[PDB]
Amino acid sequence: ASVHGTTYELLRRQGIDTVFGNPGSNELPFLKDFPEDFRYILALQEACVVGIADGYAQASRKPAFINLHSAAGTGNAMGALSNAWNSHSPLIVTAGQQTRAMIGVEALLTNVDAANLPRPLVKWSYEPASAAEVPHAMSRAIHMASMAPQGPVYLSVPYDDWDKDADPQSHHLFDRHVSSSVRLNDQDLDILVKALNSASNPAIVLGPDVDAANANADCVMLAERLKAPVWVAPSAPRCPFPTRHPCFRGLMPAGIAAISQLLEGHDVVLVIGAPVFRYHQYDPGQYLKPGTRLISVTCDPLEAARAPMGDAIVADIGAMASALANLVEESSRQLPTAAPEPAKVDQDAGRLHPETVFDTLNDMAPENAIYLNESTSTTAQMWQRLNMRNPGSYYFCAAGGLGFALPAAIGVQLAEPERQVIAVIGDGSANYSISALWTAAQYNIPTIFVIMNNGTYGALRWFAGVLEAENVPGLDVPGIDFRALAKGYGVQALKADNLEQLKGSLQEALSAKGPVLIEVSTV
Amino acid sequence: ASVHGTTYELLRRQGIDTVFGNPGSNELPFLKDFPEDFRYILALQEACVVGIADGYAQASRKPAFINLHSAAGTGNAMGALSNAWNSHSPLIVTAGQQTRAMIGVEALLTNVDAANLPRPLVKWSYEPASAAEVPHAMSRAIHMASMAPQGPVYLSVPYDDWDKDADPQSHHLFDRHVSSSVRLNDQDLDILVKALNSASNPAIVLGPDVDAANANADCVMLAERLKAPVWVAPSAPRCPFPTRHPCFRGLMPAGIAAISQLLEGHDVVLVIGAPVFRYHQYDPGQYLKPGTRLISVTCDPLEAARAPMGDAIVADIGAMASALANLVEESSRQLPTAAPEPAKVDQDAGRLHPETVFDTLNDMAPENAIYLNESTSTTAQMWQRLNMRNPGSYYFCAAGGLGFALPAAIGVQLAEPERQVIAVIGDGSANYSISALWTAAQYNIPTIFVIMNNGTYGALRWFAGVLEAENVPGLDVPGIDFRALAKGYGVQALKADNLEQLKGSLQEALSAKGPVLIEVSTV
Amino acid sequence: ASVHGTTYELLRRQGIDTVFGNPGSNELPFLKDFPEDFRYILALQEACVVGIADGYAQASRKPAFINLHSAAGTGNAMGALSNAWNSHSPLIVTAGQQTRAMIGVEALLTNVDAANLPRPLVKWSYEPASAAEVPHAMSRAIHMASMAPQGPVYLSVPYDDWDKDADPQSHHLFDRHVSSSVRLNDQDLDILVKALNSASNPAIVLGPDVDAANANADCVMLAERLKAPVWVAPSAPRCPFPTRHPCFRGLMPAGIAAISQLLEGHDVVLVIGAPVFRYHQYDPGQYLKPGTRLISVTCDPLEAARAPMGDAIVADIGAMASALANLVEESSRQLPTAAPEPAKVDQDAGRLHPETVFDTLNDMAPENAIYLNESTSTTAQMWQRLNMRNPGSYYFCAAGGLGFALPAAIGVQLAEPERQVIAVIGDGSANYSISALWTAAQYNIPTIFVIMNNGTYGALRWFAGVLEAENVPGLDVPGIDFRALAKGYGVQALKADNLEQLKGSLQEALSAKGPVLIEVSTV
Ligand SMILES: COP(=O)(O)[C@@](O)(c1ccccc1)c1sc(CCOP(=O)(O)OP(=O)(O)O)c(C)[n+]1Cc1cnc(C)nc1N
Ligand SMILES: COP(=O)(O)[C@@](O)(c1ccccc1)c1sc(CCOP(=O)(O)OP(=O)(O)O)c(C)[n+]1Cc1cnc(C)nc1N
Ligand SMILES: COP(=O)(O)[C@@](O)(c1ccccc1)c1sc(CCOP(=O)(O)OP(=O)(O)O)c(C)[n+]1Cc1cnc(C)nc1N
Ligand SMILES: COP(=O)(O)[C@@](O)(c1ccccc1)c1sc(CCOP(=O)(O)OP(=O)(O)O)c(C)[n+]1Cc1cnc(C)nc1N
Ligand SMILES: [Cl-]
Ligand SMILES: [Cl-]
Ligand SMILES: [Cl-]
Ligand SMILES: [Cl-]
Ligand SMILES: [Cl-]
Ligand SMILES: [Cl-]
Ligand SMILES: [Cl-]
Ligand SMILES: [Cl-]
Ligand SMILES: [Mg+2]
Ligand SMILES: [Mg+2]
Ligand SMILES: [Mg+2]
Repeated sequence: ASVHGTTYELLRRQGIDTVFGNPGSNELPFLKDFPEDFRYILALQEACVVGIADGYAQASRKPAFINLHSAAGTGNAMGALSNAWNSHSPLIVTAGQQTRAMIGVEALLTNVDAANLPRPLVKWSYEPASAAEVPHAMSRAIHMASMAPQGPVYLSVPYDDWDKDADPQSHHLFDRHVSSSVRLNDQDLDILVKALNSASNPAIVLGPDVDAANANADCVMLAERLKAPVWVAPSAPRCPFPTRHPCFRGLMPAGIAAISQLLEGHDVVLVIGAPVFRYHQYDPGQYLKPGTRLISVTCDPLEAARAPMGDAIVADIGAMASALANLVEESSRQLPTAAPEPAKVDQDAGRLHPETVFDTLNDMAPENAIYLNESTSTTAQMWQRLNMRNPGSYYFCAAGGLGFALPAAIGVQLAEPERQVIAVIGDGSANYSISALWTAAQYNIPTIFVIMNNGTYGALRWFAGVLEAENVPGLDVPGIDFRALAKGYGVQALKADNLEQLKGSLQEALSAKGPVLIEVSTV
Repeated sequence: ASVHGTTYELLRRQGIDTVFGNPGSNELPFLKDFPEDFRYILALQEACVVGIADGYAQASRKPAFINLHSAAGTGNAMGALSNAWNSHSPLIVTAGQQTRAMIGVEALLTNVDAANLPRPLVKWSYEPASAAEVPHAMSRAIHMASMAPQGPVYLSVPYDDWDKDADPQSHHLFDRHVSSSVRLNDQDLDILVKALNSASNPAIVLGPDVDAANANADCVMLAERLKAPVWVAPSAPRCPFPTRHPCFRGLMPAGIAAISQLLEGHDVVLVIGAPVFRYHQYDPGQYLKPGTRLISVTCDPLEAARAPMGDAIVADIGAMASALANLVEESSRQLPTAAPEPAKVDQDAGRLHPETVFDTLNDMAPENAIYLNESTSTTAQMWQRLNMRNPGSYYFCAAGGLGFALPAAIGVQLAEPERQVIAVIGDGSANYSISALWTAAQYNIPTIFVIMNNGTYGALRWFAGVLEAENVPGLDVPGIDFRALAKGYGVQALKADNLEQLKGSLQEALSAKGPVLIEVSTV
Repeated sequence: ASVHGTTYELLRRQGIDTVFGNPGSNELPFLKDFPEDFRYILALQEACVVGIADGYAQASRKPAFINLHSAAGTGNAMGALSNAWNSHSPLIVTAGQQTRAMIGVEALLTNVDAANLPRPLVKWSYEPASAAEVPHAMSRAIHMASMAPQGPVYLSVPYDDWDKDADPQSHHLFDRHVSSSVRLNDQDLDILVKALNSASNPAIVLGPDVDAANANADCVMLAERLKAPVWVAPSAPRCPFPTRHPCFRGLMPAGIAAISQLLEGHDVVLVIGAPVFRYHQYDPGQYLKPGTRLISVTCDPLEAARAPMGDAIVADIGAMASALANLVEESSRQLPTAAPEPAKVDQDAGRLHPETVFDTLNDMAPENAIYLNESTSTTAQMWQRLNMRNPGSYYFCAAGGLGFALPAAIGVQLAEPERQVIAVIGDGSANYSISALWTAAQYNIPTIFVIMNNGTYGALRWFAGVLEAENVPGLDVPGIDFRALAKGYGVQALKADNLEQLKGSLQEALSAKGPVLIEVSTV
């Protein structure tokens, strides 16, 4: 059989049925004769292609397959890959290379030194030494992306390889099963369980890999048994816990001193599925105060190595959460009391306070809604004001790279057709990957986009005021008409200049059969 | 406290008491005021430094710490690093850099682009952005080297850093424990156990990570329960099984077709602690024959991803071996019958056949001897003729890089003072790291070196003959006097030109209190 | 024709007729049927292979060709590559790779991520995408090594490529001529000349690229016209000026403040063929004093970019030196007076002072001898006491990496059979590449090796004393018998324990027909 035929049989046998892409000449011999059991999803720029695939992979909890054009396409997507690395997203990134005969002379569209291009943002990066090796290299890419800690991988394939004969022993690849569903040995697990059973004032901190594992319900059982307060680790890419459960204490601020203060007085802090810790602002102080010991369970050896404090165990988050939740004793301590509901801030008949926007969303959205956040000055308020009861309900750029939420919302909605997706995106952030709107229109993927228009890079003004940095250029973004941009890409465009208009426009968007953008005038 | 003082406290708290090194100006601020509870082991060239450390780490089953001089020192050791990568050896390699004030002008002894120098032969490679970061970077190095899959790491440190002030919060680093002692979840382990119990004709294949884990006894119990034959995987860097146990079937030849023929008729093949597979010669054919299913247990995701056939599980070898050995049923089939003794080859009163040398070592050496092999044309006969009953009894260059066994034998002997080390090394292989002899002399480490002098690169001549490659230059190495080389570096020098001389020289070497080299005249 | 045939034709047409190597299986298909118009020079370890080739290239002023074994062989040579980078040595380094069909499974002897292995120490590094590309890739390597600034390059070739068919269009590669023999345009060159003519007290500083270009005599003319003192730039790899010419002022100390003080009072300083500057010790101060302007002519953009002061011109050193020498006016100022003769140090009938050794060599050696220096505590005295009248008379490790001079002296002697080579090497330095001696014995290359045995790493003890660094381990190297090491590799061994013995052994060595090692007992 041909390399083309063998590779599509490997893909289907490993459960792949969708290709996310932006095409070019070096990819045509791969894409021709596209099989009837696969679908292709086009986007207009490569940051958007990768963002869409990333949201699909995160929500589906399975690998996503991507096809890009040589160095130009790969390079246009490297900001997107920065986020995917931080979220442990299982992305199989393929890129077409020039014919083997013209690589040496560096013809136009030759990807020079191709395996080095995406580094350091990938787990594995490779160009095969021969056409017959291509199916084996694809098998390696599928398993490197899928094994814990999951992450993006890169395969460059010369366009002349596809029509050649495959290795006849390639069939052994098709049904390979590789497992990393492992947990701590019985003896040492009993030691950890004893340490939790005897803690006087335990606390729990959960990160994005809990939600990726669907370990949310087991972490609820664990926190109930231990009667422990639960926080989400800073700069949170996902939501790992029901936000109105009595044990929940919210999003930790991303500062050294702020976190040591929250943890003071807790004798044992158990961190599950997070780096220790993803700080942001510089807030110098102690990493931990006297009398607190920390124990981290992580799927990633790089996270375990770099923590400046505590013990660590490297294992699968699903397997570990389930074991712990079923082994710990039921403590007779008092259950934590729920956090108070947020205050309703004053709102006049003019521009909307962000707080008003989140309270309105919470009143009106379905219980199984999925939110995405790229409104960078309003994140603390968002986490306080949205009740998220289910897994897979929140996504935020994992490496802080803007251009994620708009495309990712489209892929999430494709993966979860029965759950309404609502992306809350700032006016500055919207521009980075604006062309992704076209894919939602073309494939009728009914995502709702809420644009928070305050006229400025708000979060930057705030950091500057703090730093006392004066006379800084480039902080304001006046003169962008988001309803016209939505029209430009075929997406229905509504406005909200006051509270009554926000309520009406949201009612309509919830009832719509296609995607909808709402431009909100914010203070 | 200084960066110097903090760093030596981190090392001691993590169990390190020995520095393997070759010094220079950029390392003087690290090495000054050397602590009285540490020991420094000097070698005369950097391939020797790293080989010594590598044998010490493999035999001790714990990390080894190395200090080299900038780019020149690091570069001289990069062949050594190739072996260490393939053996999963936990090596912490440090190198001194120029003072930060002269890095930019590229003064003499500046390590340019330092973190890139040792790649791709290391798990992690780094240069800190400030002096106060040095202790944290050293903690990351220690844990990255020690976590499964174990391996070498690299840290570059500007010489002006050591006298600067350390951060008081570095104390949290000292007692961090990180575990990767994990096994497959109960539900999936029970499925595996059922498959082994149901097999009609199972076989087992063991690799070097069994011996690294001290899982040898558990594998013996597993084989006895399943009544299964046991092979060692090809290109073997270590010995994972007692070589005269009735189940033992020997070293697999390092060829695709050869291995599929051996495994014919076996319905389930369980591989533990090996790559699938480390082939050498090109022996094209089937990876497996029909009706053989393969299941691999490996500590290395890179091995699991690249296997061209079978299922895989990524976990700790010690943990998985113990669990399987204790859970499988006792089979009603008959135990394999032991391999017969090899035949004695005819030997006259002149130059020694390799077979005679191995039979003589087997008759005379202690039952707890430790052997090293770098006699490249005689490996199959070595494996047939030495009875190795105990763990930690054999080492061979894991990446096939010559210059390993001579220095490594010195490090193994330093780690295991109560077990006699005997290194069997070819005349060509002896020269790559010849200056290592000095270190055995200076520290009185009583390794025995058996030089197999056939006058040639024998393995190469054999390869050329198979390919019928004619008129190849550089295959012979006449005119080396190994007794004079030994005297040059202060090591006692004996000869063996016939069988009676060999028996006499071996008896003496076994009785000796210092290192001894024996130059053997072989056919 | 085959790739093998076409590649050897390209090599001979581009003037290459010697292969320096250490062989293995991945290289057998390249080395078989070795052509009658080529010669193979074998060395026992790869640091030695590359050092031999490096001395040969430097003395011959032409590229040298190297063949190594996969990653193990390449890695063993990377300290040698560090020096070659700093000396701008035109080295074409080839390494054999596994067959294409087993690269993906990572069989033994697979060079993983091969092109990244030697970085950052090479100008260009590559693995071809097909067998037919191999001749074009070799043509790229040859020209990249030879173009200004010259330097080392790396090519990895799968062993199955050689027997494959070459493209007939590869014939266009054979006679390609590439020139970088350029100089500054006439208008700007006239501006530079007027500045030199108008200077009241000019000085000149020369570096190794003057000697590589054979620009030495043009620099003498320039100095005589301008009536200018001449210094050699610090950490000098070569000698660019006659050491007893009246303008010569000697080797500059490798310190920032030392150099600005030497140049004080000179209104214009012209640097030719050196980095600005290769400092070593940290000697902080002014880069230049206020009344001094500096102008650098260099063949390397990396040198021009990193200079912390002065104007620069990037051009060919031969072409620029000739132009300047013939355009400048004859000044009416006084020619500098010659440095006085060094004083004779007191010497008893016991161990030799280094000064005595150099005075004796100067008295007895031919006027066209070639010296190599790896006696690291004696360099300043060597430069004062040896009259070197001719080009190509001195070599010193360009990156400070020990293990250069012993092999390089063999390659220089191979390149210049009618000039006596005398390598002055310390007892510590001798061990790094000791096995190189065998190549001098086997090919009867009559280098004289003078071992300076002071029992210690002397330069390190000096550096430690300056730092007041105490309790430093590893500074002494007792117990090495260099006459026995010489005998081990077949090289005649003489001793010199006092002045009368030194005079005798030198007279003998000068008369010898093979290589000779003299072990000198120094203070
Ligand atoms: C035959 O087309 P190719 O050789 O594939 C292409 O690479 C190309 C480049 C330069 C000149 C001609 C074609 C082209 S041309 C091309 C179509 C552009 O269409 P557009 O509507 O702009 O003009 P036209 O073709 O209708 O006149 C694409 C998508 N590509 C691939 C591509 C994808 N993504 C990125 C970032 N860069 C790329 N070059
Ligand atoms: C203080 O802000 P920072 O720490 O600089 C920023 O990096 C950031 C990231 C994540 C969370 C909060 C801030 C942010 S936030 C930010 C402004 C986004 O403005 P937007 O109008 O979307 O929301 P808001 O701030 O008004 O509520 C920018 C430009 N950046 C820098 C940036 C630039 N270009 C790209 C591709 N990614 C980036 N992150
Ligand atoms: C003050 O010495 P440094 O600045 O450390 C050194 O790098 C050096 C280099 C060039 C000139 C002067 C010193 C030197 S000089 C040196 C000692 C050589 O001793 P040797 O006995 O050869 O001569 P001497 O000093 O007694 O006259 C060493 C080990 N080093 C470090 C070093 C270690 N390993 C390797 C591969 N290369 C190296 N250069
Ligand atoms: C068929 O041999 P190959 O596949 O070429 C070789 O790589 C090898 C490795 C492991 C096992 C068997 C052979 C071998 S075996 C070998 C000869 C060693 O001769 P020695 O005299 O030590 O033993 P013998 O063969 O006579 O019994 C060489 C030079 N190589 C290549 C080589 C060169 N330089 C360095 C740094 N490392 C290397 N491995
Ligand atoms: Cl267990
Ligand atoms: Cl809707
Ligand atoms: Cl490298
Ligand atoms: Cl379990
Ligand atoms: Cl003994
Ligand atoms: Cl490569
Ligand atoms: Cl001109
Ligand atoms: Cl002579
Ligand atoms: Mg804004
Ligand atoms: Mg031999
Ligand atoms: Mg010395």
